[PDB]
Amino acid sequence: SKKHTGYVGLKNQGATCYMNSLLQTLFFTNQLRKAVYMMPTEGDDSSKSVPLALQRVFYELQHSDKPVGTKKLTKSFGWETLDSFMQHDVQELCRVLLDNVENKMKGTCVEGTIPKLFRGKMVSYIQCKEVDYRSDRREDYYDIQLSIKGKKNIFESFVDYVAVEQLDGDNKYDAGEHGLQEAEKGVKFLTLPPVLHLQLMRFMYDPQTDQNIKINDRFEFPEQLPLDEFLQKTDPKDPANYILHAVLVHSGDNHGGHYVVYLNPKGDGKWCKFDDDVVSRCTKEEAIEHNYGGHDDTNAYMLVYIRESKLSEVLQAVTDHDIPQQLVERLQEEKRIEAQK
Ligand SMILES: O=C([C@H]1Cc2cc(Cl)cc(-c3ccnc4cc(CN5C(=O)CCC5=O)sc34)c2O1)N1CCNCC1
Repeated sequence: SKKHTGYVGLKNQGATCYMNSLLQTLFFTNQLRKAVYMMPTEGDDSSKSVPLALQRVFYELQHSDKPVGTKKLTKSFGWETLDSFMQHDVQELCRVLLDNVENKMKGTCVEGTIPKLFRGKMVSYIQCKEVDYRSDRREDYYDIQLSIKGKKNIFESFVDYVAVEQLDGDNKYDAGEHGLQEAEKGVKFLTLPPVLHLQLMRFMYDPQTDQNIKINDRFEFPEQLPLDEFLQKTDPKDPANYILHAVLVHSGDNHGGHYVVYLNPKGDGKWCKFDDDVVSRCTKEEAIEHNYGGHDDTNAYMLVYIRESKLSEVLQAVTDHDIPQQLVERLQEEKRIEAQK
Protein backbone atom coordinates (compact mmCIF):
# COMPACT_ATOMS: atom_id res chain seq x y z
CA SER A 1 0.00 0.00 0.00
CA LYS A 2 1.25 3.51 -0.95
CA LYS A 3 -0.26 5.36 2.10
CA HIS A 4 1.81 3.48 4.74
CA THR A 5 5.19 3.07 2.93
CA GLY A 6 5.20 5.58 0.02
CA TYR A 7 5.93 2.75 -2.49
CA VAL A 8 3.77 0.34 -4.51
CA GLY A 9 3.95 -3.31 -5.29
CA LEU A 10 3.91 -5.40 -8.44
CA LYS A 11 1.18 -7.93 -9.41
CA ASN A 12 1.34 -11.52 -8.09
CA GLN A 13 2.60 -13.32 -11.18
CA GLY A 14 4.03 -16.67 -9.97
CA ALA A 15 5.56 -17.58 -13.37
CA THR A 16 7.87 -14.52 -12.96
CA CYS A 17 9.71 -15.97 -9.89
CA TYR A 18 12.45 -13.35 -9.18
CA MET A 19 11.47 -10.58 -11.64
CA ASN A 20 9.36 -8.45 -9.22
CA SER A 21 12.28 -8.54 -6.74
CA LEU A 22 14.66 -7.33 -9.50
CA LEU A 23 12.33 -4.66 -10.92
CA GLN A 24 11.98 -2.95 -7.50
CA THR A 25 15.74 -3.24 -6.94
CA LEU A 26 16.32 -1.53 -10.34
CA PHE A 27 13.53 1.05 -9.92
CA PHE A 28 15.00 2.28 -6.59
CA THR A 29 18.36 2.67 -8.36
CA ASN A 30 17.18 6.27 -9.10
CA GLN A 31 19.97 7.36 -11.49
CA LEU A 32 18.99 4.40 -13.77
CA ARG A 33 15.30 5.27 -13.52
CA LYS A 34 15.95 8.90 -14.70
CA ALA A 35 18.14 7.67 -17.56
CA VAL A 36 15.55 5.04 -18.55
CA TYR A 37 12.88 7.78 -18.88
CA MET A 38 15.25 9.68 -21.26
CA MET A 39 15.54 6.78 -23.77
CA PRO A 40 14.16 7.94 -27.18
CA THR A 41 11.40 5.30 -27.47
CA GLU A 42 8.91 7.49 -29.47
CA GLY A 43 10.12 5.37 -32.46
CA ASP A 44 9.62 1.90 -30.97
CA ASP A 45 6.70 -0.57 -31.35
CA SER A 46 4.57 -0.98 -28.19
CA SER A 47 4.29 -4.79 -27.90
CA LYS A 48 7.99 -5.62 -28.60
CA SER A 49 10.02 -2.62 -27.25
CA VAL A 50 11.90 -3.82 -24.15
CA PRO A 51 13.06 -0.21 -23.41
CA LEU A 52 9.42 0.98 -23.60
CA ALA A 53 8.10 -1.81 -21.35
CA LEU A 54 10.72 -1.01 -18.69
CA GLN A 55 9.71 2.67 -19.05
CA ARG A 56 6.04 1.66 -18.57
CA VAL A 57 6.67 -0.34 -15.37
CA PHE A 58 8.97 2.37 -13.93
CA TYR A 59 6.48 5.12 -14.85
CA GLU A 60 3.67 3.22 -13.18
CA LEU A 61 5.68 2.21 -10.07
CA GLN A 62 6.42 5.94 -9.61
CA HIS A 63 2.85 7.20 -10.29
CA SER A 64 0.36 4.38 -9.42
CA ASP A 65 -1.64 3.85 -6.23
CA LYS A 66 -2.83 0.31 -7.09
CA PRO A 67 -0.32 -2.59 -7.83
CA VAL A 68 1.66 -2.47 -11.11
CA GLY A 69 1.32 -5.06 -13.90
CA THR A 70 4.22 -6.66 -15.79
CA LYS A 71 2.32 -8.53 -18.60
CA LYS A 72 3.66 -6.27 -21.42
CA LEU A 73 7.29 -6.43 -20.11
CA THR A 74 7.26 -10.26 -19.84
CA LYS A 75 5.94 -10.40 -23.45
CA SER A 76 8.73 -8.07 -24.76
CA PHE A 77 11.89 -10.07 -23.79
CA GLY A 78 10.00 -13.36 -24.41
CA TRP A 79 10.00 -15.17 -21.03
CA GLU A 80 6.25 -15.79 -20.89
CA THR A 81 6.48 -19.22 -19.14
CA LEU A 82 7.78 -20.52 -15.75
CA ASP A 83 10.54 -22.60 -17.42
CA SER A 84 12.06 -19.44 -19.02
CA PHE A 85 12.50 -18.04 -15.48
CA MET A 86 13.63 -21.33 -13.92
CA GLN A 87 16.30 -21.97 -16.63
CA HIS A 88 17.98 -18.58 -15.88
CA ASP A 89 19.29 -16.84 -12.73
CA VAL A 90 18.64 -13.27 -11.51
CA GLN A 91 21.87 -11.83 -12.94
CA GLU A 92 21.08 -13.22 -16.40
CA LEU A 93 17.69 -11.48 -16.37
CA CYS A 94 19.45 -8.32 -15.17
CA ARG A 95 21.73 -8.66 -18.25
CA VAL A 96 18.69 -9.20 -20.60
CA LEU A 97 17.09 -5.94 -19.33
CA LEU A 98 20.21 -3.76 -19.03
CA ASP A 99 21.79 -4.98 -22.30
CA ASN A 100 18.59 -3.77 -24.08
CA VAL A 101 18.60 -0.46 -22.18
CA GLU A 102 22.35 0.26 -22.67
CA ASN A 103 21.92 -0.50 -26.42
CA LYS A 104 18.97 1.99 -26.67
CA MET A 105 20.98 4.62 -24.79
CA LYS A 106 23.90 4.58 -27.32
CA GLY A 107 24.24 7.83 -29.28
CA THR A 108 22.06 9.67 -26.67
CA CYS A 109 22.50 12.15 -23.81
CA VAL A 110 22.19 9.19 -21.40
CA GLU A 111 24.83 6.83 -23.00
CA GLY A 112 27.36 5.23 -20.61
CA THR A 113 24.84 5.07 -17.72
CA ILE A 114 24.78 1.27 -17.31
CA PRO A 115 28.60 1.04 -17.14
CA LYS A 116 28.64 4.16 -14.89
CA LEU A 117 26.46 2.43 -12.33
CA PHE A 118 27.24 -1.31 -12.69
CA ARG A 119 30.61 -2.06 -14.38
CA GLY A 120 33.76 -2.76 -12.34
CA LYS A 121 37.07 -4.11 -13.72
CA MET A 122 39.35 -7.01 -12.59
CA VAL A 123 42.64 -8.75 -13.44
CA SER A 124 42.81 -12.53 -13.66
CA TYR A 125 46.50 -13.57 -13.45
CA ILE A 126 48.46 -16.82 -13.88
CA GLN A 127 52.08 -16.49 -12.54
CA CYS A 128 54.79 -19.22 -12.70
CA LYS A 129 56.90 -19.67 -9.53
CA GLU A 130 60.26 -20.88 -10.95
CA VAL A 131 60.16 -19.55 -14.60
CA ASP A 132 59.51 -15.94 -15.82
CA TYR A 133 56.05 -16.12 -17.45
CA ARG A 134 52.90 -14.19 -16.45
CA SER A 135 49.52 -14.16 -18.25
CA ASP A 136 47.17 -11.26 -17.34
CA ARG A 137 43.65 -10.67 -18.71
CA ARG A 138 41.54 -7.61 -17.96
CA GLU A 139 37.80 -8.39 -17.62
CA ASP A 140 34.84 -6.13 -17.06
CA TYR A 141 32.07 -7.41 -14.78
CA TYR A 142 28.50 -6.25 -14.09
CA ASP A 143 28.02 -8.62 -11.09
CA ILE A 144 29.94 -10.82 -8.65
CA GLN A 145 28.90 -14.40 -7.74
CA LEU A 146 30.25 -15.19 -4.26
CA SER A 147 30.94 -18.64 -2.66
CA ILE A 148 28.99 -19.24 0.62
CA LYS A 149 29.66 -22.92 1.58
CA GLY A 150 31.96 -22.95 4.63
CA LYS A 151 32.02 -19.12 4.67
CA LYS A 152 30.51 -17.34 7.72
CA ASN A 153 30.14 -14.02 5.88
CA ILE A 154 30.79 -11.62 2.94
CA PHE A 155 34.27 -10.71 4.21
CA GLU A 156 35.14 -14.43 4.12
CA SER A 157 33.50 -14.81 0.65
CA PHE A 158 35.67 -11.99 -0.71
CA VAL A 159 38.75 -13.50 0.99
CA ASP A 160 37.93 -16.67 -1.00
CA TYR A 161 37.16 -14.78 -4.27
CA VAL A 162 40.56 -13.03 -4.39
CA ALA A 163 42.57 -15.88 -2.73
CA VAL A 164 45.46 -17.49 -4.59
CA GLU A 165 45.17 -21.03 -5.97
CA GLN A 166 48.30 -23.18 -6.37
CA LEU A 167 48.85 -25.03 -9.66
CA ASP A 168 51.06 -27.93 -8.47
CA GLY A 169 51.03 -31.75 -8.59
CA ASP A 170 48.77 -33.31 -11.27
CA ASN A 171 47.15 -29.87 -12.08
CA LYS A 172 50.31 -27.88 -13.00
CA TYR A 173 50.16 -24.98 -15.55
CA ASP A 174 50.73 -25.66 -19.30
CA ALA A 175 53.12 -22.70 -19.88
CA GLY A 176 53.66 -22.92 -23.68
CA GLU A 177 57.30 -22.95 -24.91
CA HIS A 178 58.40 -23.10 -21.19
CA GLY A 179 56.55 -26.46 -20.61
CA LEU A 180 54.42 -27.76 -17.70
CA GLN A 181 54.97 -25.56 -14.62
CA GLU A 182 54.39 -24.87 -10.92
CA ALA A 183 52.27 -21.64 -10.91
CA GLU A 184 49.96 -19.39 -8.86
CA LYS A 185 46.43 -18.61 -10.19
CA GLY A 186 44.37 -15.69 -8.86
CA VAL A 187 41.98 -12.75 -9.38
CA LYS A 188 42.30 -9.10 -8.26
CA PHE A 189 39.69 -6.26 -8.20
CA LEU A 190 40.74 -3.04 -9.98
CA THR A 191 37.49 -1.06 -9.58
CA LEU A 192 34.27 -1.67 -7.65
CA PRO A 193 31.25 -0.07 -9.38
CA PRO A 194 28.87 2.47 -7.65
CA VAL A 195 25.94 0.00 -7.55
CA LEU A 196 27.44 -3.40 -6.57
CA HIS A 197 25.40 -6.55 -7.47
CA LEU A 198 26.37 -9.64 -5.36
CA GLN A 199 24.79 -13.11 -6.03
CA LEU A 200 25.30 -15.62 -3.17
CA MET A 201 26.05 -19.13 -4.54
CA ARG A 202 23.13 -20.99 -2.92
CA PHE A 203 23.43 -24.02 -5.32
CA MET A 204 26.28 -26.53 -5.86
CA TYR A 205 26.65 -29.67 -7.98
CA ASP A 206 26.76 -32.90 -5.93
CA PRO A 207 29.02 -35.94 -6.86
CA GLN A 208 26.34 -38.58 -6.00
CA THR A 209 22.60 -37.73 -6.83
CA ASP A 210 23.68 -36.04 -10.15
CA GLN A 211 21.71 -32.86 -9.46
CA ASN A 212 21.98 -29.38 -7.88
CA ILE A 213 21.57 -29.44 -4.07
CA LYS A 214 20.70 -26.17 -2.30
CA ILE A 215 22.60 -24.66 0.66
CA ASN A 216 20.48 -23.37 3.59
CA ASP A 217 23.50 -22.13 5.65
CA ARG A 218 23.77 -19.05 7.83
CA PHE A 219 25.51 -16.49 5.66
CA GLU A 220 25.99 -13.17 7.51
CA PHE A 221 26.21 -9.84 5.57
CA PRO A 222 26.64 -6.32 7.04
CA GLU A 223 24.87 -2.95 6.61
CA GLN A 224 28.28 -1.27 6.14
CA LEU A 225 30.68 -3.25 3.90
CA PRO A 226 34.35 -2.06 3.65
CA LEU A 227 36.18 -3.45 0.54
CA ASP A 228 39.52 -1.46 0.17
CA GLU A 229 41.50 -4.55 1.29
CA PHE A 230 40.13 -6.47 -1.78
CA LEU A 231 41.31 -3.80 -4.26
CA GLN A 232 44.85 -3.93 -5.65
CA LYS A 233 45.39 -0.14 -5.51
CA THR A 234 43.22 1.74 -2.95
CA ASP A 235 42.24 5.46 -2.98
CA PRO A 236 42.31 7.70 0.17
CA LYS A 237 40.13 10.31 -1.69
CA ASP A 238 37.34 7.67 -2.25
CA PRO A 239 37.29 4.54 -0.03
CA ALA A 240 35.38 1.39 -1.03
CA ASN A 241 32.92 1.65 1.88
CA TYR A 242 29.65 0.22 0.64
CA ILE A 243 26.20 0.71 2.18
CA LEU A 244 23.54 -2.03 1.96
CA HIS A 245 20.51 -1.16 -0.21
CA ALA A 246 18.57 -4.36 -1.09
CA VAL A 247 18.30 -8.04 -0.06
CA LEU A 248 16.54 -10.46 -2.44
CA VAL A 249 15.13 -13.59 -0.67
CA HIS A 250 13.63 -17.02 -1.59
CA SER A 251 11.52 -19.35 0.61
CA GLY A 252 9.84 -22.74 0.18
CA ASP A 253 10.20 -25.22 -2.72
CA ASN A 254 12.69 -24.50 -5.59
CA HIS A 255 10.32 -25.58 -8.38
CA GLY A 256 8.34 -22.37 -7.74
CA GLY A 257 8.32 -21.00 -4.12
CA HIS A 258 7.89 -17.40 -2.85
CA TYR A 259 10.22 -14.43 -3.67
CA VAL A 260 10.60 -11.22 -1.59
CA VAL A 261 12.94 -8.20 -1.81
CA TYR A 262 13.79 -6.19 1.30
CA LEU A 263 14.86 -2.61 0.41
CA ASN A 264 16.32 0.60 1.86
CA PRO A 265 15.29 2.98 -0.96
CA LYS A 266 16.58 6.34 0.36
CA GLY A 267 19.68 4.58 1.82
CA ASP A 268 18.76 6.01 5.27
CA GLY A 269 18.23 2.66 7.06
CA LYS A 270 14.41 2.92 6.76
CA TRP A 271 13.59 -0.60 5.58
CA CYS A 272 10.49 -1.86 3.71
CA LYS A 273 9.50 -5.42 2.68
CA PHE A 274 8.25 -5.75 -0.93
CA ASP A 275 6.13 -8.93 -1.08
CA ASP A 276 4.68 -8.64 -4.64
CA ASP A 277 1.61 -6.36 -4.31
CA VAL A 278 1.99 -5.73 -0.53
CA VAL A 279 4.70 -3.19 0.35
CA SER A 280 5.09 -2.74 4.14
CA ARG A 281 7.50 -1.35 6.75
CA CYS A 282 9.92 -3.72 8.51
CA THR A 283 12.80 -3.50 11.00
CA LYS A 284 16.53 -3.41 9.97
CA GLU A 285 16.66 -6.82 11.63
CA GLU A 286 13.81 -8.28 9.53
CA ALA A 287 15.76 -7.16 6.41
CA ILE A 288 19.33 -7.97 7.49
CA GLU A 289 19.76 -10.32 10.55
CA HIS A 290 16.60 -12.43 10.03
CA ASN A 291 17.58 -13.41 6.39
CA TYR A 292 20.91 -15.05 7.36
CA GLY A 293 19.95 -18.74 7.44
CA GLY A 294 18.29 -21.94 8.65
CA HIS A 295 18.56 -21.12 12.35
CA ASP A 296 15.77 -22.86 14.28
CA ASP A 297 18.03 -25.32 16.20
CA THR A 298 14.45 -19.08 3.87
CA ASN A 299 17.65 -17.71 2.27
CA ALA A 300 19.10 -14.46 0.90
CA TYR A 301 20.45 -15.03 -2.65
CA MET A 302 21.20 -11.56 -4.11
CA LEU A 303 22.48 -8.47 -2.30
CA VAL A 304 22.83 -4.92 -3.61
CA TYR A 305 25.36 -2.49 -2.13
CA ILE A 306 25.89 1.22 -3.03
CA ARG A 307 29.20 3.11 -2.72
CA GLU A 308 28.95 5.60 0.18
CA SER A 309 30.71 8.30 -1.92
CA LYS A 310 28.30 7.68 -4.85
CA LEU A 311 25.10 7.37 -2.70
CA SER A 312 23.67 10.90 -3.09
CA GLU A 313 24.31 10.71 -6.87
CA VAL A 314 22.92 7.15 -7.32
CA LEU A 315 19.80 7.78 -5.17
CA GLN A 316 19.18 11.40 -6.38
CA ALA A 317 15.53 12.49 -6.05
CA VAL A 318 13.38 11.60 -9.07
CA THR A 319 10.57 14.02 -9.91
CA ASP A 320 7.72 14.02 -12.41
CA HIS A 321 9.77 16.58 -14.42
CA ASP A 322 12.45 13.92 -14.99
CA ILE A 323 10.00 11.88 -17.19
CA PRO A 324 9.67 13.47 -20.71
CA GLN A 325 6.31 14.94 -21.77
CA GLN A 326 5.97 12.71 -24.91
CA LEU A 327 6.47 9.57 -22.80
CA VAL A 328 3.82 10.83 -20.31
CA GLU A 329 1.52 11.51 -23.34
CA ARG A 330 2.12 7.99 -24.78
CA LEU A 331 1.73 6.01 -21.51
CA GLN A 332 -1.44 7.93 -20.49
CA GLU A 333 -2.75 7.36 -24.08
CA GLU A 334 -2.57 3.59 -23.39
CA LYS A 335 -4.41 4.06 -20.06
CA ARG A 336 -7.06 6.23 -21.86
CA ILE A 337 -7.68 3.63 -24.63
CA GLU A 338 -7.41 0.50 -22.37
CA ALA A 339 -9.83 1.98 -19.75
CA GLN A 340 -12.26 2.84 -22.64
CA LYS A 341 -14.04 -0.59 -22.46
O1 LIG B 1 16.11 -23.40 -7.97
C1 LIG B 1 15.77 -22.34 -8.47
C2 LIG B 1 15.02 -21.31 -7.64
C3 LIG B 1 14.85 -21.57 -6.11
C4 LIG B 1 15.90 -20.67 -5.48
C5 LIG B 1 16.40 -20.58 -4.18
C6 LIG B 1 17.39 -19.64 -3.88
CL1 LIG B 1 18.05 -19.48 -2.29
C7 LIG B 1 17.86 -18.80 -4.87
C8 LIG B 1 17.39 -18.87 -6.18
C9 LIG B 1 17.94 -17.95 -7.22
C10 LIG B 1 17.07 -17.21 -8.04
C11 LIG B 1 17.60 -16.36 -9.02
N1 LIG B 1 18.90 -16.23 -9.20
C12 LIG B 1 19.80 -16.91 -8.45
C13 LIG B 1 21.25 -16.87 -8.53
C14 LIG B 1 21.88 -17.64 -7.68
C15 LIG B 1 23.38 -17.77 -7.60
N2 LIG B 1 23.79 -18.97 -8.33
C16 LIG B 1 23.76 -20.20 -7.78
O2 LIG B 1 23.43 -20.48 -6.65
C17 LIG B 1 24.24 -21.21 -8.79
C18 LIG B 1 24.55 -20.37 -10.04
C19 LIG B 1 24.22 -18.96 -9.61
O3 LIG B 1 24.34 -18.01 -10.34
S1 LIG B 1 20.76 -18.50 -6.66
C20 LIG B 1 19.35 -17.79 -7.44
C21 LIG B 1 16.39 -19.83 -6.49
O4 LIG B 1 15.76 -20.08 -7.66
N3 LIG B 1 16.06 -22.10 -9.80
C22 LIG B 1 16.81 -23.04 -10.69
C23 LIG B 1 18.13 -22.37 -11.14
N4 LIG B 1 17.92 -20.94 -11.49
C24 LIG B 1 17.05 -20.10 -10.64
C25 LIG B 1 15.71 -20.85 -10.52
